Parts: sequence; C-alpha cells; structure tokens
Amino acid sequence: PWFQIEDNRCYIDNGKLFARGSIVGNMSRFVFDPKADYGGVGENLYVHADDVEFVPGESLKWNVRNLDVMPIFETLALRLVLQGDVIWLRCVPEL
Amino acid sequence: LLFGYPVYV
Amino acid sequence: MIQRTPKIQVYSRHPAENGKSNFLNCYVSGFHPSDIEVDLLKNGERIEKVEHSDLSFSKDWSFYLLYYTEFTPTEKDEYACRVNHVTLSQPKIVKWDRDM
Amino acid sequence: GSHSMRYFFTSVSRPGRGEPRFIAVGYVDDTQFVRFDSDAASQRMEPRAPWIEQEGPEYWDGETRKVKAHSQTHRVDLGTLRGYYNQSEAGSHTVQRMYGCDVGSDWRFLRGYHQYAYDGKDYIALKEDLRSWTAADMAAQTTKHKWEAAHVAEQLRAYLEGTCVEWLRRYLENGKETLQRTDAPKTHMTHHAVSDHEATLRCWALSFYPAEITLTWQRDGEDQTQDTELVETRPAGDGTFQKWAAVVVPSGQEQRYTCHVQHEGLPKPLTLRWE
Repeated sequence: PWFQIEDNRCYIDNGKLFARGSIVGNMSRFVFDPKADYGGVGENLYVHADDVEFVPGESLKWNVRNLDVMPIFETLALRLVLQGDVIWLRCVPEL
Repeated sequence: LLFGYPVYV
Repeated sequence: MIQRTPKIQVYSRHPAENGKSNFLNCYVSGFHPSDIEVDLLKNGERIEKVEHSDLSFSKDWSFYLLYYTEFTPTEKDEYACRVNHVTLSQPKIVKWDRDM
Repeated sequence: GSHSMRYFFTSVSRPGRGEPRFIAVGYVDDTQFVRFDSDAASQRMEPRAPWIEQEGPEYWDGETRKVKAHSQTHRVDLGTLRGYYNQSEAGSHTVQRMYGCDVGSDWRFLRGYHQYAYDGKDYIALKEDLRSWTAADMAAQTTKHKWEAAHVAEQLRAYLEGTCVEWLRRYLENGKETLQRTDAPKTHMTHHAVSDHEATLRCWALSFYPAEITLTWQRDGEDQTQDTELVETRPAGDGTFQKWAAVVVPSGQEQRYTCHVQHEGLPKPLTLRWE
C-alpha cells in the first residue's frame, strides 16, 4: 500500500468552489470525503461523480467545479481513505 | 445478506 | 429469567428554538423483556402521532428503541416521556430539559 | 476504519394470543438497512437505508424467504427451550439471536459471531475460532451436542468468512457516501450553577457519525473521572448521534477544566475550555 499526493489546490469564485488535486498509488478502492471548514465547525460537501476520477491501482483525481459554498467558507478539509488508509488534506482557497 | 440454512436449538 | 429496567433520555433532534419545528425523542435502552410502553407527553397529555424505531438490542442482549415525533418548542409548552415496563412499580416520567 | 455487519433477531412467545412476535433487523456499523416484522402487513423484508434499495427483486424475494425461515425456526426454538427448562406452556418467553462479521480497515475478515440468548441471558455462542461452541449452562449442552452432530459450525464458518464479508464489502461500496464518510461532532460547552460552591460543566457532541466517540474531562491536563457523568451515546433520529459528558466543579475553578473530543470525523482531537 503506497500513495503520494501530487497536487491539491482550490479557489472560490463568486460563491462557488473549484478544487483540483491528484494522488497516484496502487489503491484498489477509495472514499472521497470533502468537508467545508468554517473555522472550527463545518459540514460535508457533496460533489458530482464527474468531478472525481479513480483508476484502480493507479490514481485518484478530482476536479471539483462550481460547488456552492457558503460565504463562511474558510478551508477545504479533505478526508480520503485509500485502500483503507485515512489521510486528511487541507486546501486554502487562493487567487 | 442473511445466512441461508435452518438452525434449531 | 434476567430482567433489566429501562434507561431513559428525552431530548430534541436539533438544538431547541421556540417557533422552529424540531423532533422530540425519547430513547429507552438497556431493558429486558422487550414489552414496553412509551408515550410522549405535551403538557401532560399524550401526543398521538408518535413513531418508533424497529426493535433491536445490544451486546448484553438488552433492548433499545427510539420514540419520536415532530414538535415545535414553545416558551410555555412542557414536554416529557412516560415509560412503563414490568420492572417498574409504576410509570416513570422524565421531563424534557433543553439543557440535557 | 474497521466495519461490521450484524443481524439481530428477537422472537417473543404470546401463549394463547397467536404466533410469537418476530422482529429482525440488519445493520452495517451503526446504520440499520433492513427489517422484518412478523406483525406488519407487508410480510416482506423491507429496506431501511437508501443504499440497499438498489438491490434487485431476487435479493428481496430471497431475503424475505430466508427471514421467514429464521422466523419459523425461532417459533420451534421457543417450544424446545420451554422444554429444556421445564417451563409452563403459559408464560411469555424471549429468544434472541445475533450473527455477523467484522472486517478491518483492510476489508479482510476480522471476526465472526453467531450466538443465542434465552430470557435475557446467554444460551450458546460460537467461539472466536469459529469451530467450537460455548454452552452457557447445562440445558445449552443439549443444543451444543445437537449442533456438533449437525455440523452447524462448519456451515456458519463458511458463511461468516465468505458470504458475510463479501456482501458487507458490497454494501460498504454501494453505500460509501453514507457508510464510509464521516460526520464530525458539532461541539459546545454549557455552564449550570449547582449552588454557590459548585457548577456543572457539560460538554456536548452532536450530529456525529459513526457512533463511536470518546468524551473525556481533564483538570490541569490530567484525566478526571471523579465527579463526572457520561450519558449513553444516543440516536438523533436522522442517522447521526449525540453524547455529552459532565463534570461538577468548585466555583471559580472552571478554567482548570478541559473537555477532549475524539472522533474519526476530526482531523485531530478537539479541546474545549469554558470561555
């Protein structure tokens, strides 16, 4: 079981979240569990399947587009479970 | 999915 | 024949806010046998549209059920849960308290 | 993390008032996904979680048939047990059964279970080796001998290590959005003056999933058990759970206390202090 994070960025544009990332590894299964962080408290985010691409044994990539997030949005807390291993990523919206 | 065979005490 | 008396918790699904529709819950657990009577009360009067979860039980074989109903908390209205079980000499009443 | 699937069966005799009441429920971790009630009108195994509704008609006809068969074996069991314990034909008795499997985070078989209880106490259980039985008392020895002659352990083991874990994995995947995602506890603390000398600090954890959680109090950074109260984790009614922990403290010493919340839905444990 191995994996490495290639990218992970995000930005907000007029009340919508755009987040792209990539992870390569030999995971046979995965769980994409994105959360909105309002600074201390948050809630789960739901993304359309088209914004997530999984290639068994190779990679997991996301390209979240136009996700409405409340104004209170601070950071993207991304919980991922790859082949059963849990890892959290944190993404701060940019420019 | 349930077990499919009868068991009696 | 091992009998166990019910534990009782009365509370709301979401933080209570007068005027805002919520759900009133009465959770009974740790009891045996399974026959049990649970009523949700509004100002001492039985609420009619009360639902409950499907009977299930814990590791130690004791049963648990969730009784619930939609309700709108008000500053004056008082709520409570009334439970009767063979282990009880009489119906037990636990009042709902926003702080618990 | 690790996961489990369990089926819970309760059968209650009602002498002279018809057939025993039989209720069956199925769970994956803390989420119920099916049920059967001998007294309901449908007479079918019914869905209780969205992700199981995507199973086709053969699944439902099969589960309905099998659960009705579990219903009938329990009807016989009540009579058999009344006999083993030389009990009256008039009293109401309860037979319970539970079986299922656990898988680790790697989704490999971790443990299996298959056990019965009669009138609130253990009757017989399959040991962790999935090979031998533990009869709780003298009467249960009869069942133990009977199951050994009928090779019930061999059949159960094949199901627990194969079929059970295979369908659990299928459920975990089809229901990944709700079984494999987490809901972090929303926390806060309340203060209630008990008297002029003491105050109650209550630490709240709400709307979380899975149910597993740890709430602990510390005073000056050391765990505190004395003068604390922890209620049973409870269902909010929407699929999430709630729990609180309280500690009674001397007035003016509130700042020394901290509540620590551990839950899989948190990147890291949370610490709350009054104000």
